Amino acid sequence: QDSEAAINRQINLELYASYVYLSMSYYFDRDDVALKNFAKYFLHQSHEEREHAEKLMKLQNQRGGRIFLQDIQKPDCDDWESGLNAMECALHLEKNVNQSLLELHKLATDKNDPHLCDF
Amino acid sequence: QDSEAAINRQINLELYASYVYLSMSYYFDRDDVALKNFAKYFLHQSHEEREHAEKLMKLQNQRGGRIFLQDIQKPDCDDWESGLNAMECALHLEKNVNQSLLELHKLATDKNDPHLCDF
Amino acid sequence: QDSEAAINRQINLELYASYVYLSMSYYFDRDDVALKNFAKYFLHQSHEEREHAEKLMKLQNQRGGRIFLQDIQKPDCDDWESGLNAMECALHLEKNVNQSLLELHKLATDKNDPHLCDF
Amino acid sequence: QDSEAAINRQINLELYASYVYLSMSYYFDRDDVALKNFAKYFLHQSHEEREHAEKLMKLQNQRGGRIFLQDIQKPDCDDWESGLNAMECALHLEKNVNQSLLELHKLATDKNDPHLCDF
Amino acid sequence: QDSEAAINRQINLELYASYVYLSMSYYFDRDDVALKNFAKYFLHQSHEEREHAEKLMKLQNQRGGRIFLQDIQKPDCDDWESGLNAMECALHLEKNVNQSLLELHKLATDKNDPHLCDF
Amino acid sequence: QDSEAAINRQINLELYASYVYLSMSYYFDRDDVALKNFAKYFLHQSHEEREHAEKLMKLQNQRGGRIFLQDIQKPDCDDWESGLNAMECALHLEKNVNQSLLELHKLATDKNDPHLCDF
Amino acid sequence: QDSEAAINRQINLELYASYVYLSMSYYFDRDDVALKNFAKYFLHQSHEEREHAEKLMKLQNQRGGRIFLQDIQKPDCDDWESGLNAMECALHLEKNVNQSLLELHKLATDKNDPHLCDF
Amino acid sequence: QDSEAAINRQINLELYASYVYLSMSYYFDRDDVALKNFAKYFLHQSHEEREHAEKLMKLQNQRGGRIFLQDIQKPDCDDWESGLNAMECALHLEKNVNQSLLELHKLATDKNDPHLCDF
Repeated sequence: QDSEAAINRQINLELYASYVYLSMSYYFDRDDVALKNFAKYFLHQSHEEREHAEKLMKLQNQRGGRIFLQDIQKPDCDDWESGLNAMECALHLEKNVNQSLLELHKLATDKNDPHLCDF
Repeated sequence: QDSEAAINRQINLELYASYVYLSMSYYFDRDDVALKNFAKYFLHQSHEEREHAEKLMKLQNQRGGRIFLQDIQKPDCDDWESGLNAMECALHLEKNVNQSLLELHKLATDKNDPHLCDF
Repeated sequence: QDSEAAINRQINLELYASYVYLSMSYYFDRDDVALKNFAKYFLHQSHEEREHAEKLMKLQNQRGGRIFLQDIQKPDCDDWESGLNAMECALHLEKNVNQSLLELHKLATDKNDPHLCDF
Repeated sequence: QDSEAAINRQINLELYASYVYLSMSYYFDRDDVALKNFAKYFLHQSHEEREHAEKLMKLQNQRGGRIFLQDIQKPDCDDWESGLNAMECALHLEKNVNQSLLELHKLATDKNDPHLCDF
Repeated sequence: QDSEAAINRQINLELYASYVYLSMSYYFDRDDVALKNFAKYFLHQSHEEREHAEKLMKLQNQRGGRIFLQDIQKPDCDDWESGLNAMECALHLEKNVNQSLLELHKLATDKNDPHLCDF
Repeated sequence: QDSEAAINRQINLELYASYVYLSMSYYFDRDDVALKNFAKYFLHQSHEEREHAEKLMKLQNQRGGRIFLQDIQKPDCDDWESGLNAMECALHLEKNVNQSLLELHKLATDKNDPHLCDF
Repeated sequence: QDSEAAINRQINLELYASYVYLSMSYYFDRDDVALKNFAKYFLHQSHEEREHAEKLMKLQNQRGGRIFLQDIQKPDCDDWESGLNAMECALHLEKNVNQSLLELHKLATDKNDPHLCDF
Repeated sequence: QDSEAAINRQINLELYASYVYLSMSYYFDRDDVALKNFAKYFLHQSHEEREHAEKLMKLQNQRGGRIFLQDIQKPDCDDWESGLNAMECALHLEKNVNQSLLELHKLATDKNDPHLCDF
């Protein structure tokens, strides 16, 4: 039952992902590299991940499990220096949050858990 | 200026992605494999992609470009037969819609276009 | 019990109708034939049909029935070339989606089904 | 310029259509013929037409035109006695409100009016 | 049990009151007597009464009672000719809808009805 | 220019009216005299007046006028002891807030003020 | 059981706090000391406290307790004369409403009350 | 011009405060110490601070200033062990975020800055 570690790691990973999505958003918001259509897309994903991270917290208490929170790490930079480097970063970061959601799911498959099969 | 092909292909790709996200959602909605927490997640992504696909349509008319719509292809199946195979499919499909968004962006970088730099 | 065919055909017909309503909307959105009050009306009907099409999908799983999705056919054109030809098209297309809803209802009348009597 | 008559007639026709859609809705709401999924569909169309009727009123004052209101006629019955007779009635009534919208539009085509071309 | 007459009369009275509130609203909306802050107040009361009129319809079916709809009479004029004459009219009309709500309530007091005591 | 007194008196009168509407609402909310349909109606009017009272405050600063706030007087009782005595009270109190709105309007008529003509 | 006094005092304290937050908001709204970003922050806290004050009223009727309302005292001034003096006032006033919420909670701790432990 | 340090410190302080408000919320959400009315209050403050923290980020780019993000520190515990100790913590933490907002404001007073005077 090492899955509890994967819950709090999935919790802190989406929490981190919205934090990276937030600084990406307000980077394109600076007067200097104004790209309104990108600052809006990244702000929304920031809110989308922050909501999905809380949905998993609620589903944890529904399962009688414990929630341990770690730091939300600093985003790897404050300037992404481009809309195309940040898209590379979000593309790999979106894959990291969805592969880890799949990683934690194959753990609950090998041990049939009717409540951990969701998330 | 082959980018117009990549616009309508990006338009039809997100339109398709929400269509796959919809059948994934209502698959877990069938009384037989009831996984409410998955049918809700896939329904939301279906609405999220359908909205983002229309956002790109609006940004196209803001650019004086033409919008050509193709069929929204049938989802590759009506039963995903698992919550873990569908997660594999969405993980690769989410990567296909975000890599193609990056593909179309490096095309507009090589030809500076101040309006196509967004999307 | 040929009605299941009429369900998936009613599902794919409203799905198609919103797709036609979408291209109609963004046609009047092009800078060239800007008719803001028409692009707004057709965008709303597109969202109205897409919602009503999902309502019927939900009502199908409530009935233990199967949902089979076909392609959403390409709209018959990308340019309607007028606000009055498109109104003819939507008037006949709105009649086609409401007559087929009535067609499927007289099928459930001849075979009393207390759940198929709704839709 | 007989079109002003067609405006107030289109205004009072959608106003009437929502009134018929309302009594249809609360008919299926009576404990006796409870068909929740029909009372909800007709309530929404009642709100949809009442909104669209006010949208045309606003567009009239934008055109400097006069708004004359007539009675909202009594719905042709208080009991539709069936979900299939009411669907016939709404199908023909939906056609009457969309054909008259097309009727008024071919009037503004023969006399180019850049503001009456919308509605 | 003459109260059913007072229900449908209270139903048609609020329905009428929103109809008067609507024409009052769009009167101050005409370019000629533009008083934006009045057209907004009367539009809202029009929506407020139309909602409260439907709330009473729902409460009627909860009571197993019948709903009979009459015409929504034409508003007594299309031009109120002033913001101060219309305020007189709404002040007396608001009193007419709230006194009749009290009239119908003293009828249900004299005959204890635990469901008609609300409205 | 005694109208400023009538502004702050109209401000404090609607502020008071929502305060009376609030205690009326939560009176019918007590387990003892549970009349859910009345506690909901009075809660809404409480929110409706509190909003309309702030709308007049905003319109005052748009006019460069001063806003002086007095106490919101205690509601005349905590128990209305009936749904029919409170309806009498609200009927007269609704008339007091709408007559005073008319009182302040005939003051601005006698002295043409293009901004005080609204409210 | 002196806690009922602390309920109505907590009720009237948040009611007062929103009243102070309202005049603070519309003070910075006057053309003279226009600080839009402050008038918005204080308007929101005014709505936030007014909502939280009603939440406690509802929780009181859930507990079968009585609600006695006092006057909402006049805010200590109509002009705060600065954005920094008002911040001092709100900082101490926010502490007064949260310490009193804690004051009332240690009263319910000393007397175990499973419903008063919330608020 | 040491104020930029106080901006990013105010940004990271509200970001932290919502993070503490979140774990406080879902602590009372655990089946073990279920206090629904507290988990709801702390969840809302978590969303309220997360929004207010982004409002200050937007106001920073409006000022041409730089945004540097630090870690969101781990909340000082995962269990507050009581609803009364957490209220002490939030009372002092709410004072820390509002005193620092006042601290940064007296810095902009001593150096008249017409845009930093808001926040």
